Amino acid sequence: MQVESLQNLQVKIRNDERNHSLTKKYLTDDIVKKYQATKTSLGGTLAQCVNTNAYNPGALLPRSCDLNAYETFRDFFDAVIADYHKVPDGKIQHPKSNFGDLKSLSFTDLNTYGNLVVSTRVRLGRTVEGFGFGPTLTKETRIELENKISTALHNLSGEYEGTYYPLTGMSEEDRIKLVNDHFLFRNDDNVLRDAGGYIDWPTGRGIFINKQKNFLVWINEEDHIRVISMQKGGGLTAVYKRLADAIQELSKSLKFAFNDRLGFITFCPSNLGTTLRASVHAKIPMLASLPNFKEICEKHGIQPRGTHGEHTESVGGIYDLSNKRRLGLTELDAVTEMHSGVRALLELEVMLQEYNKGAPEGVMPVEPLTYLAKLLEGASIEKCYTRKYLTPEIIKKYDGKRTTHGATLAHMIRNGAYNNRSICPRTGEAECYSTFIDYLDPLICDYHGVKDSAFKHPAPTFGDLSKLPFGDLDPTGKFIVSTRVRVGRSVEGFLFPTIMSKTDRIKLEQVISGALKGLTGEHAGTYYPLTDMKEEDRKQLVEDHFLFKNDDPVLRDAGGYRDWPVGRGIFHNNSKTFLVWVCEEDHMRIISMQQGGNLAAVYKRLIEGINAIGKSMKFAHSDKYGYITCCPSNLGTSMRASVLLKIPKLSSQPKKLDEICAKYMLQARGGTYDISNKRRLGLTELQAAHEMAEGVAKMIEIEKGL
Ligand SMILES: NC(=[NH2+])NCCC[C@H](N)C(=O)O
Repeated sequence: MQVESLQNLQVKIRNDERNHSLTKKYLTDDIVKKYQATKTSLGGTLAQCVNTNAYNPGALLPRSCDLNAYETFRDFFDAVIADYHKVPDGKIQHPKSNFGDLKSLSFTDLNTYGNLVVSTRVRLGRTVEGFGFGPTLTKETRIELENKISTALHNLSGEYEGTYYPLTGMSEEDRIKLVNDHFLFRNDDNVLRDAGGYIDWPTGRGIFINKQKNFLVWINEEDHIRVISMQKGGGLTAVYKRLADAIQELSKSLKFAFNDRLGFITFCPSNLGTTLRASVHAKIPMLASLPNFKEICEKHGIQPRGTHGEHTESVGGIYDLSNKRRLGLTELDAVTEMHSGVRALLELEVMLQEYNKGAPEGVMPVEPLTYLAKLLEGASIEKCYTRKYLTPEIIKKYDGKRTTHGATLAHMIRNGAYNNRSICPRTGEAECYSTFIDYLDPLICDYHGVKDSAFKHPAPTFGDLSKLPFGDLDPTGKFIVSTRVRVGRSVEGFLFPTIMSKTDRIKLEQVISGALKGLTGEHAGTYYPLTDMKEEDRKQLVEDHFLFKNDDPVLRDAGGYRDWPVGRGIFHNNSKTFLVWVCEEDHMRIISMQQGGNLAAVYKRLIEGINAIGKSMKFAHSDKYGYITCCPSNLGTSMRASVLLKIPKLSSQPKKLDEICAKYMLQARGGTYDISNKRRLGLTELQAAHEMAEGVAKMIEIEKGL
């Protein structure tokens, strides 16, 4: 196989913005310098290994010119392998092959868990010693290898008796039939093509099928041998035993390449070690729809792959689920990982299907409350409010209860269940604060340091916007880089961004954007829908650090990025001093900000904007808690006023710093600090903003003191 110089290929791979391969990561100048003239014992080069990466930027891994590539270019491949297979300290190792005690081995049938499994399949691969891969084979040696292998296959007994079909000479009718039965491989993978996989096509290649059509062998498709056992249903035990028996028998005839670092050598580094991929095709539509579906699988040792194109338009939810591990465990370990993980996932699909019977369409499905309560046990019952008030009696009372529009207690603890450092829940709608009052009210009281009162929450008390008790906290040069006040708001009648449906989001966005497009004067601006945005607008939003990404795991697992990015957007005025985020965590975050320390002007602009928006919709409001928001941490005023404060001196006596913050009820985050009022509930908007001002005024006058 003739390919470009390694240095050329490196430049191509590096200059390609679409390429994010591990090949790109580890094919360094030093690596090129070391290996650009080196040949394996079969005469292969590193250029031949990385060639496909130069032309296929989507490819993650190199391939190998022959089995000696891993040793010959070890500094490169060990780095790639350690990275891909997540090998701890680059301490790559692999145990001797062990399929287990076949006579006594037994796994439960996977269809026990809801009868969701269409089929079960286990695959392995082998390299025959003494022969190269695609780039280093000759036409003759590939055929010699094929002959060696078909002869070994012809010698399998009973169960494995069947027919060898060489590709060469195969009629097009047989070709059509065999690909229709999914027994035949084709030359249709460009990554494989550019790694030398189809040289001298179709010679030296073929397939073998037994009479029962549950055992299938590919010769020289990519690896020397790929062996596949398969059948309808969930009989993993039989599939795996059938596979194990055959390869053990074949081993008596063929010498397979193995070393105690990588295990069984394969053409692609992803399939080293056991080479084993045990899998099922399963119907798991509800599980597949969870926001952290992928993470859930990985945590159970499972890798999911979509099967789109393989089924009808109205039947998706069918996935391939396999062991995620190949290297660093035995075959028995790997199929056990598969069985255990898949069993857990199918049991979870069954639980989802049952717990969400009757729930509104488009509303986020949720795991059973008691399941999530177990995951939440990893949270500190001392710092995590979500767990602290989730008592046995609360679980018993509220399990299986829904609000009128479908919100559950399970919904609201989910973010904590899957992110144990998260300390507050995320509610599903305003009604949550009465339907689940026994959970939420003590939690709220605890978080905000308050207690049950006979009196209605104070009405919105914004103050006289022409005679405010604060002005410019820093007229002079700089203690204050910038000032900001924001509030959260929920719109009456809508489920919150956690669980709301796609149609809900679309309607919400029509209500809110309609109001925003009508704002005038200082508040006049432009709405930028995340769905229909001009790219230059998109770039500029990112430039200004006006971000709205689906990248927070806490929000994600509460469901806040579902049906992305429909109904989401950013509004701001031309000056970028008044902005609204639409449907992130709350229906709205309404924000006023500007350079300098003029809090009175930021506050005034904010209040006038809230009022203007409020003309077109009713804000969710509570006699108990004031303005209602998704997170209970942001009730009452839902107001956060803040400054970007430069205090080089005081930040270096940091506990007469963290003591002001304490006694003036401020929060600080990093001599430049972001300082904000900590209180939200139990005070008026005016007091909230005044507390920040008084606290910041103290800090500043403390600062000049040093
Ligand atoms: N046997 C194989 N086809 N291996 C290819 C695995 C794909 C690989 N992770 C890549 O993107 O390079």
